[PDB]
Amino acid sequence: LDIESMTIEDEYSGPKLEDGKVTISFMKELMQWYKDQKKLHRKCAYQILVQVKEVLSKLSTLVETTLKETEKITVCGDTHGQFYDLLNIFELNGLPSETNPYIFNGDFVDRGSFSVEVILTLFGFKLLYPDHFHLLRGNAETDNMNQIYGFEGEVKAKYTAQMYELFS
Amino acid sequence: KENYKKFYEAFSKNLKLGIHEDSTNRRRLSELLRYHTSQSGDEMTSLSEYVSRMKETQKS
Ligand SMILES: [Mn+2]
Ligand SMILES: [Mn+2]
Repeated sequence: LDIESMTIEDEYSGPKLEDGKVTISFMKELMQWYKDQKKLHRKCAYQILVQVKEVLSKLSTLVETTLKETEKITVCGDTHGQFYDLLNIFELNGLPSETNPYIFNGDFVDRGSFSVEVILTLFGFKLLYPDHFHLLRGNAETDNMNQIYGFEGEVKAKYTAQMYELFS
Repeated sequence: KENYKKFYEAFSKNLKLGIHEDSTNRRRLSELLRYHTSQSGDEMTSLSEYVSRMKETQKS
């Protein structure tokens, strides 16, 4: 919060992020220069991540839900983070878009080069689609998983170490 | 710079020793120095970059 409120830099050539509840058009933009393989600016990556954290820290201490009748399940099991896999699930189904229940029940953050990027967009979608978008712990999302498959150091190169501490 | 931070993380101490020992190189060796500062957040900025943000009234 302090780092963002200090605005060390504010915005970047790719993203245009809002203060909170980033538009679906900007979530789309963010995905389509993950095709281009660009990154968020550190302040704006923190800005979404602290807001995501706050929302997740308020949300029910463990989740039980009555699912509604006409709505169609999309599930991912493990999807060890890859940008083509994100494109390919947007072939497999339409957009989650508060329109279909979208459960990400997987290892996502590990064993693929694009793995912080997968959670960066999926966390955005969870802020914008809260009620029937549910993102469940893999085992491989846990702390030590990132040491054994290097993600801890892969983030540390991509961004300074505090980013990886926030993701942990 | 994406590699420079790996080099500086490994060999920063040697680089400081140069500033201590080489009276001839040190003026040019300092420019390779990186530090945290209050306004540099969790990133290290060069001493020359520090001046770029220096206030009009600072002498130091
Ligand atoms: Mn797995
Ligand atoms: Mn697993």
